Amino acid sequence: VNSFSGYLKLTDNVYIKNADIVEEAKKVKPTVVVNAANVYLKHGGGVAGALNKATNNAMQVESDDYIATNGPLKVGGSCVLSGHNLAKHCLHVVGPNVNKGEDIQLLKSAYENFNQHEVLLAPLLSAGIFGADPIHSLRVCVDTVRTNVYLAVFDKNLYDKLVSSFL
Ligand SMILES: OC[C@H]1CCCCN1c1ncnc2[nH]ccc12
Repeated sequence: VNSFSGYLKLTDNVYIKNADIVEEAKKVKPTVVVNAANVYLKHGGGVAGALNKATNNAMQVESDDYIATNGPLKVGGSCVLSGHNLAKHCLHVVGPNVNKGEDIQLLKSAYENFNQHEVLLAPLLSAGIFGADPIHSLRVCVDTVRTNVYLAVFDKNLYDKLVSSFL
């Protein structure tokens, strides 16, 4: 039993909700919140920009030190950093950005990072400003993640479509 509330159960381990991931994290304080990161961990907009804003830019400061030490992530890769005031940890995961011409096949590799954590709060990878079809992203999530994932979809209209179209 966990403290996630109001989710629709899609499969044995994948749940979904129309919610602002920032407000969800602040309420639940999960062990792991997933960020929709880029390889440079520059958290300018979308999910990443909103989460970073909620940390008062502490996420960005920590991220800049991580990049200065380690260099950029790989598309499809991840790193674990602090969750600051939002969660114990933040798993920064890089899904492909279609608006950069990045291979959509790397979306499965991106979701594989979730399997290293027993329970996560997360957005749909490569959705929103990353330019991929959120319906496709949900399919890859369900077919790749085996651990318990609580998915937050900010747009109410998109949420209804993901549910109604969910096979
Ligand atoms: O709303 C649409 C979804 C899917 C794609 C990208 C942004 N989305 C988000 N989901 C959950 N929390 C969020 N906070 C800020 C953005 C956001």
